[PDB]
Amino acid sequence: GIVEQCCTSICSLYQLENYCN
Amino acid sequence: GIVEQCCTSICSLYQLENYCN
Amino acid sequence: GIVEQCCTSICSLYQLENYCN
Amino acid sequence: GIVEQCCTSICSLYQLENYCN
Amino acid sequence: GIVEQCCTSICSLYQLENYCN
Amino acid sequence: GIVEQCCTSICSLYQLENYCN
Amino acid sequence: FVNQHLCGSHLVEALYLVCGERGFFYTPKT
Amino acid sequence: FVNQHLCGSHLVEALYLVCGERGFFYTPKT
Amino acid sequence: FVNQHLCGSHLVEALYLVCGERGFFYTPKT
Amino acid sequence: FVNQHLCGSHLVEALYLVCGERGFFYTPKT
Amino acid sequence: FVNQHLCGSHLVEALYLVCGERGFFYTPKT
Amino acid sequence: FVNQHLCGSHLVEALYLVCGERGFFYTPKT
Ligand SMILES: [Cl-]
Ligand SMILES: [Cl-]
Ligand SMILES: [Zn+2]
Ligand SMILES: [Zn+2]
Repeated sequence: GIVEQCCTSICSLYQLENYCN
Repeated sequence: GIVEQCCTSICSLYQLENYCN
Repeated sequence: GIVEQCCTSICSLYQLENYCN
Repeated sequence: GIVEQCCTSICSLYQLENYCN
Repeated sequence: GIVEQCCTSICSLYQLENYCN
Repeated sequence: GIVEQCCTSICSLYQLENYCN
Repeated sequence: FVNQHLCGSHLVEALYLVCGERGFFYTPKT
Repeated sequence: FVNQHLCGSHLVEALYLVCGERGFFYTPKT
Repeated sequence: FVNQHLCGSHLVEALYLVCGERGFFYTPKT
Repeated sequence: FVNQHLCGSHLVEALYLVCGERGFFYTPKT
Repeated sequence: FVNQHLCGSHLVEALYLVCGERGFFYTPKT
Repeated sequence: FVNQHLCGSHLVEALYLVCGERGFFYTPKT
């Protein structure tokens, strides 16, 4: 999930928008 | 300036990106 | 809602715990 | 102390209350 | 006290250093 | 730079002042 | 625990500490 | 913008930044 | 609630959260 | 992304997230 | 160093940076 | 004061603390 995408790996601000409601 | 605008009104991440190196 | 209550008045960690997954 | 209990190991919010005045 | 002064007026890091252990 | 001085190594608050404008 | 007065990012920090690995939903009005 | 490692509190602060008023979910187990 | 690793700034933010007005001590050498 | 209302340290946190490794300049008035 | 205007959690963050390993006491009124 | 490791967000929070109104630059590539 997010942890894997953004913490373990790296992610963009645009990728973070994936987790908005 | 940006510092003041973000606090007294609002600002976007796009505006913030102008202050990157 | 919770977001608003915590900021405009007060809220407890117990109330916050309701928003956990 | 706290570092060992909560950082090196893991601790609960209730354990953190141990360090309140 | 310090907590109140820093928030209602201003305080220096020098004043803060008095609260170290 | 700063990362090397303060993150990789350790630095003082006075050293951090080096990066003020 | 004590009662809290939390605005903006500080609410999210509290949710994080409270929920930890369980995660949480942040749901502001409008 | 950039790609960085964002973990724990820092990850949720970032979600708050990007989503704001929309709200978000932090679901580390998923 | 949950058990997590809380270190440095994050540990003191957590103490602030839990203790608030009561105050607290952060004594890492002890 | 949403618009932001950022004072004090919270502006610096946003700059950090936005710029990452590129770095940034923090330049308040007077 | 400059003078500071610090409320809530931001005071605790400053104490942490100022004191580091020495630790500190956070002692608000009432 | 003390010498500690300050990295990422924590490093820029520290710069904000020490520099304030003077402003600062965070230039990790330099
Ligand atoms: Cl960290
Ligand atoms: Cl604030
Ligand atoms: Zn951190
Ligand atoms: Zn704040």
